Amino acid sequence: YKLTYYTPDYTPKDTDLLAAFRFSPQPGVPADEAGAAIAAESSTGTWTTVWTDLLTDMDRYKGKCYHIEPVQGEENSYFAFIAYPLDLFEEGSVTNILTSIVGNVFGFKAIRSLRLEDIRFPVALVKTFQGPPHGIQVERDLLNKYGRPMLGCTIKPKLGLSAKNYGRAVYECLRGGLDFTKDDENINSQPFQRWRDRFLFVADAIHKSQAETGEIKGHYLNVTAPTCEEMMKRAEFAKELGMPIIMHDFLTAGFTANTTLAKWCRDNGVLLHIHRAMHAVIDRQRNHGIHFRVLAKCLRLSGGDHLHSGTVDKASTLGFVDLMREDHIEADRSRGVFFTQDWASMPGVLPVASGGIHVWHMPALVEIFGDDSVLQFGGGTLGHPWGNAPGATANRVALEACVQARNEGRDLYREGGDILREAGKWSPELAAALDLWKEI
Amino acid sequence: YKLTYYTPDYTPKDTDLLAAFRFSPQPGVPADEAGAAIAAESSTGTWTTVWTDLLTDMDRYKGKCYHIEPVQGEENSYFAFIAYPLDLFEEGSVTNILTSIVGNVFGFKAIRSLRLEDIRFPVALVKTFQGPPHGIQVERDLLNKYGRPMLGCTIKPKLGLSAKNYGRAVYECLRGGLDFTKDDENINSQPFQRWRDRFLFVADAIHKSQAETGEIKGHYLNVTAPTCEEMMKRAEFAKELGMPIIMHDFLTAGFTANTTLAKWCRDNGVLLHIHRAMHAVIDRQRNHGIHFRVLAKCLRLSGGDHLHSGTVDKASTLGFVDLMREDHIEADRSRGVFFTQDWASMPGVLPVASGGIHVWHMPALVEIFGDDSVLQFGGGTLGHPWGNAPGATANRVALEACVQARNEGRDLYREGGDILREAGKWSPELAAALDLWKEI
Amino acid sequence: YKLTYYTPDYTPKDTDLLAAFRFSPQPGVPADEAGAAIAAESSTGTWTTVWTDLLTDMDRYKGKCYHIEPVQGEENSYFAFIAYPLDLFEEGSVTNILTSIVGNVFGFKAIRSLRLEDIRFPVALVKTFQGPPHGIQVERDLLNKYGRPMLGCTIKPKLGLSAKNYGRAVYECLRGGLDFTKDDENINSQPFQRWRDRFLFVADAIHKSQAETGEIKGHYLNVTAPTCEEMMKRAEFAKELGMPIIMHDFLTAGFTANTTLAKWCRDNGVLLHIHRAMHAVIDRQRNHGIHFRVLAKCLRLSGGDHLHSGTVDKASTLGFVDLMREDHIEADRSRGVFFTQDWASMPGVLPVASGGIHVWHMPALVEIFGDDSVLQFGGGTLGHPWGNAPGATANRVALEACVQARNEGRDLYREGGDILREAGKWSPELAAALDLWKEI
Amino acid sequence: YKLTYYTPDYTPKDTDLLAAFRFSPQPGVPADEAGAAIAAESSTGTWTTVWTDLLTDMDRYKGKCYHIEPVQGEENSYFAFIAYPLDLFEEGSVTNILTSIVGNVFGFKAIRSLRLEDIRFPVALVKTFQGPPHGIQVERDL
Amino acid sequence: LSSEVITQVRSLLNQGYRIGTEHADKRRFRTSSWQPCAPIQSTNERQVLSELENCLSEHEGEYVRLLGIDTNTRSRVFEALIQRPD
Amino acid sequence: MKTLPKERRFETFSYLPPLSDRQIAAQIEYMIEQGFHPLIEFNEHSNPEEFYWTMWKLPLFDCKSPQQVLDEVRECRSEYGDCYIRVAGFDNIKQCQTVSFIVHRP
Amino acid sequence: MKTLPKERRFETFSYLPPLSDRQIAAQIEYMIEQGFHPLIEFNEHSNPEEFYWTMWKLPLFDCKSPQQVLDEVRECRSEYGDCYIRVAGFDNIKQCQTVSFIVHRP
Repeated sequence: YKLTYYTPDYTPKDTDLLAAFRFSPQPGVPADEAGAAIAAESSTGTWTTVWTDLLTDMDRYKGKCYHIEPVQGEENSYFAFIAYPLDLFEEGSVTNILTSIVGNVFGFKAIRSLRLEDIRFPVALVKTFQGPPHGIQVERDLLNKYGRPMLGCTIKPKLGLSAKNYGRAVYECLRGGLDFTKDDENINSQPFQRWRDRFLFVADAIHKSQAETGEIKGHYLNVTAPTCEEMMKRAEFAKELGMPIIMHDFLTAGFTANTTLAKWCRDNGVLLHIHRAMHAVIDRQRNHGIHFRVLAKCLRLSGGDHLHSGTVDKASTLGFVDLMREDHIEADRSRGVFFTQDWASMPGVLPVASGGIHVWHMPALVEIFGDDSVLQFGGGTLGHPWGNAPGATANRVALEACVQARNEGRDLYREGGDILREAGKWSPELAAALDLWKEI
Repeated sequence: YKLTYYTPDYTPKDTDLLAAFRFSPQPGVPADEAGAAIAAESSTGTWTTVWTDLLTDMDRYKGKCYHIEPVQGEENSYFAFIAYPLDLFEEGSVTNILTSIVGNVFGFKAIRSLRLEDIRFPVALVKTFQGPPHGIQVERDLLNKYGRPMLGCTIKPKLGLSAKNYGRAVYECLRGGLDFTKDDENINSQPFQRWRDRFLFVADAIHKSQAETGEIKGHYLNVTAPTCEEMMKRAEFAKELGMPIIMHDFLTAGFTANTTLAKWCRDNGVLLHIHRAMHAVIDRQRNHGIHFRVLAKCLRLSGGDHLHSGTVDKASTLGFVDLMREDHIEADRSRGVFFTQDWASMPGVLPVASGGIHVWHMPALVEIFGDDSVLQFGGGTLGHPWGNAPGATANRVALEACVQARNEGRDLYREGGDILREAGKWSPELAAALDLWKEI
Repeated sequence: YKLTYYTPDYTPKDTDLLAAFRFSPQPGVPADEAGAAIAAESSTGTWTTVWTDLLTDMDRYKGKCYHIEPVQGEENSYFAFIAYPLDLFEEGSVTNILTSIVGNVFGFKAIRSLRLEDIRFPVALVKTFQGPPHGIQVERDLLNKYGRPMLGCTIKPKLGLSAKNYGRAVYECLRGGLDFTKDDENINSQPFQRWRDRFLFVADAIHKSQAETGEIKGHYLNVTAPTCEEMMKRAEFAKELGMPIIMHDFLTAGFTANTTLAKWCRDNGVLLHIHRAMHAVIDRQRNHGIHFRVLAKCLRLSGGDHLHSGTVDKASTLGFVDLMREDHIEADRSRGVFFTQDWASMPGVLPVASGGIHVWHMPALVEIFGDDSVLQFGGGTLGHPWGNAPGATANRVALEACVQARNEGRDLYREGGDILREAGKWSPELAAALDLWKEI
Repeated sequence: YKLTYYTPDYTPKDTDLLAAFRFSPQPGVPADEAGAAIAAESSTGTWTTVWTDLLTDMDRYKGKCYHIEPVQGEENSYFAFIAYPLDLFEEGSVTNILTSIVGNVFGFKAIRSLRLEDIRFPVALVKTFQGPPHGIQVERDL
Repeated sequence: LSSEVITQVRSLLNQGYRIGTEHADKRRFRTSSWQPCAPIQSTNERQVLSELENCLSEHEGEYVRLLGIDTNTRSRVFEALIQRPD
Repeated sequence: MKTLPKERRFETFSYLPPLSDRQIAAQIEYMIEQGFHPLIEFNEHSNPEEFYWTMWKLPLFDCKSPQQVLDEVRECRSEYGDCYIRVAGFDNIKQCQTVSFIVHRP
Repeated sequence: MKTLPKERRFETFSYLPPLSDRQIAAQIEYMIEQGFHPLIEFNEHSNPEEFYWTMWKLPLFDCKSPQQVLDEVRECRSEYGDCYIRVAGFDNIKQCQTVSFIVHRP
């Protein structure tokens, strides 16, 4: 394999798709032979040479391993960089790209464990995809929300609430000053609460909260469904109700359904929130699977306005937040960005920081993510000693007191406590919140 | 958590959904506390208790860990059995079931590594799903194929062939005596060969080969597409051409698209071959991810007539072949079946053995899988010294000589070589094939 | 050819189509033989005589050249007058009329250069077409705008502005006192600004300006698209948003698309602005191509409520402005009207003067075009020292001061400067605009 | 115009659209000023400067004339080579590409006559189009 | 100038390619909006490297890209980021 | 530089200073010259979405004097002073409205 | 515990005490440093469904001192005291609006 597929002198074309794999070769197998095999088994490589192969240009469709390096401070672990020709791929299909790259190699025997770290999508390929239905910039325009991160909240409990009581919770959260509320990942259309009832009562909660406050409010209505026809039925009803935004679980529902829905969203001006349920089946372990960064890039192509990213490895997260927000991202290995990546004016996706965060995290989260993010406070809102609405106000004051302090030049890491402590003096809702949760 | 969620005295209801997880707890964390947490984090479990929780029956929607056992001959590794109420799930949705079970737990911090080993689907839930469009029995009826496994073949090379040359290869393979040919996983609609051309030339190859031989022939036309609307467009054209069968990559394309297509297949009498591309991202590693057995069970619900299973751990494979074929499967831990499983008359899915197999494997494969399977010979057919058609005949003679020998009472493990050697005496095609590939 | 196709004593029928061609014959070729050749090449003439010609009445479908005159003061240059029977053409098809007349003759070898100057459409042919979806009289009725020309403005820059920034600039122009704003020709659906976003924010800018001023506002939304299906999708959304008017580039997009759209505009009661992008490729050179006068005539038939005509040769423009406005236009060669044209009560098309005009041009443009015209001030509005709104007011005061002074009997050519200077005394917006731009 | 739009040292990107224009300038007009003018008129160039231009990155969407050469053996006739950014154009639209490139320049006054000779479509742009429904190889097969 | 950069400039000039340069500030860099530097109209290795050093000192705190230029085809053969603000 | 004040306008001549009787007469002189038929219209509101205003009396078809219209404007002013009053012209040859300008505001 | 009052808000910083002139200046200093262009907008109402407010003059493009913006806020206050006044900011490189915060409530 090495003679054909391992080509260290090869310089990748700008039209090439590039993949970075982390691998451990089985004892005995050298890194070079194993790298070539990753290139072979992900492109064309097969155990036998057949007569039909001679009816086609063989070199043309072949994946080349152009670089192998040992991973620093780790034994028997190597990075292999593989180039793939543009021809291999169906235009505008995430499904095909994954099927082509990750379809077989992971079950290859001579490799102990394989992990796909990064993919370079070439501009020629990027242009075949719709990308996000709206992107970061259009979304702030549609919502009239400028100069601060957006606040969200997940309604607890996960299951159990009637559609009417659900809406009540929603309404109280939104009237207190959150921008968004969201359905839980697994809330779909169970017996305790059917989807169409939920959409109906949530829409009334949004109207009431919007009129009271005078700000645009939304709720990510989960349209994840057993079929594409059901999904479209839910999406369509959310549009009927005049809802600004919907959510989808892309990894569980799949890429085909996700791409379907993002096209629908573009056509109907609805914003698409993307929940990364099931991701840690694939992306948790360092040694095996697909790093999230790759799935994020794939989502930006497939389409989605928001994407969950986690809360805060730090540098890795700051790495793929740039990959999902910016137009040009230079290769920076410290931040886990393996290839330089150009988006050719495809809009950015808003990262969504969520999970076990409260008022005391607020200064750190503003320093880390900045103004183009969604911060989500599930228990941070509903767990407030006075209930949802003052719970929301507490978060909103905390956020705006930080954003003001950041702009005024104050250091949100050294002064972050004092900033909140000062804003607690005039906001009783926040003072209550600062007392319940301990400072981090 | 332990007081509420770890309930060792609980006996699971017949309506319960049961999940078996393999886990390693982070040093310090005991197995019982970690088991309870898997039950919590996969059902309702959250860091804070909110006022809205008191508006609902909390115990009702709660996942219970009813058994914990240490994995035999492995340190710091435990099985936790978790029961979930039927209420938690949207009817007829694989997407929701996965989102609910595997949505969060895998990223849980107190667990070093988590692997979902098995799921018991309760009969109440099974009945909400369509299942396979046709199943094993109907499929043999539709094809008039009885008393032997079906033979397939994947056309090599993967990429490069024009649609006409593709069809030529197909035609020669089918005329030699294979039942099926198949598109490669990553063959979708590239520039070198557009799908609609391929479908057209393949349909003509099937007609010619069927008329010559007088047997029903098919080719698994890959309808995996970037959107649901594109997928349906391809599926619809395959029906127009009168094609018996189509293929889909369920894991890459997702479950929603797969469920959409299996409903379409039922309605249009088309058979659905399912390719398990990308599976080893999830199911290879023992310590983390989702074992294939679970995905197979999920596919049987979602719908599919055929499913790739691999070739031959042996007992594990023989385990989930039963789970995808039978109506009732007793719990057998040696074969990796964790729960007893009833399908309540949902039809079976045909397992597809594929990958690096040739004439010499034929006796072993017949002993292992039996008559209800598809055996796939990519290079075993095209790699024959005389080309596709005699290549096919060689396989077909090998198969029928084994099946005859099995029925005659001969032991296919001791006599398997002699059986082929004898059939080589009157079949020159087979004798050639037996000379090229060495005996296993 | 001369014996058959040059018929200098033929007097055309009222049902004939008449064409005026300006031509230069190649040296050695006489004018009469050249004119005869144009008649043949644009109708039936061919290098060989076939037997199938004897199966038909050959004389019936024959283009006759009935007049050849030399162009005064230009050596080796002639006008040919050619008559075509009504049987030659498909009813309601501008596409067919062009393919028939201009489809071959221009590549004819014995001609050095050929230019089509005028077409006479016979009434029998005119009645087969729809004409403008509304026309001049109905347009003024639908917008309540009487007794003055209508005011427009193109948003600059051409590319770059976000959909929201675009709408802001629109709103500010419209509130200032312009009747219309327009998309630039090349604004379709680029990555910096997708169409459905621009449509959405512009629709909202129209509502605010219409609510402020209390006059009907509109914006020519560019519905020009890569396919007829995309075009209809855009036009339909502009209807949904309750937009009065849309634009189309008839030359680049072509006549088939334009006619499709004009039918849709009739059926959905939307006005249709027509941009003449790419015209100077065809209509600029005197010696070769199709004069715009002809393309104007075709567009009146094809369908269009407005049509760009340029700003002010003077007499040639005044000619074709009558052709697109009046019912009966008598033949007048000083104005370049070769044939008397009757429109059989088909409504007129409004001319749009546009490009490189500011407030000092106002008295001239009112004197030239009168009230049945749109005047367009791209840089004339946005270039104002105080911004879009005072810019627009300056134009609107200038225009209404002129119209009033025209109606009062003042000469707009001699007193035009004084009229504006007078209105500058009570309008500070105008006085600023009169300072910036130099008097013409 | 020449200071902005005539950029003789600009080397085009693989993502650029490239146009070759044959032109005759009107007597008195130099070729460089004429080429610069083609670049402006086919992209962004306008007679007045507006405030809304300052709300955007003006340099980004600017057609650059990067080469001017005289046509051999033909007096007062030049080739201009103009580069356009990929951001200028709608994906999959031949209609837009024409409207953008040939929509205005041909009526430009300082040019006696203009002829578009060649366009380079960048691969990034080519991929957005369908192309021939079948093409040569598939046609012979069918 | 670093040794790695010099090696590339040596390699390009030996292959008969011209050396081009473009800069971008921190904000423009993110949108991939580049601006061309003062052109290096030389083939001599000493003169090219002297002009490059002069270019980097002029655009301090800005991203600077090096370009390999094929002058026959007017195409970029090479692109490398050679300076960054920090 | 100054910011434009938000003001409701009423189509043609509504950006000019309100027309004096002498200015109105001169506009009617124009209509007589073109052979248009003057009509006085009035309304309580001026909503752009509404096409029609209420017609005061009947159009003055054989109108030779501008004073004849001014007298009908003066009459409608006293009868509906709380209303907007508008002068509209008619081309019987082109068979359409040709003039429509405001004369009185409440 | 206390029930939250029902109150209309006006997006960014409206949950803070009304910004003093020193605090407004501090925000403008941030915009100058970020290279955003300040614009003052005013509107009689504040409906969430409406995208646009009336521009007060033109965006200060060559803005160097915050005092230059404050002076233009002071002027807009005297002219439109009954209106809501807002400070918008523009990134010309990202080609979008980046800032939008209220400065005056009637």
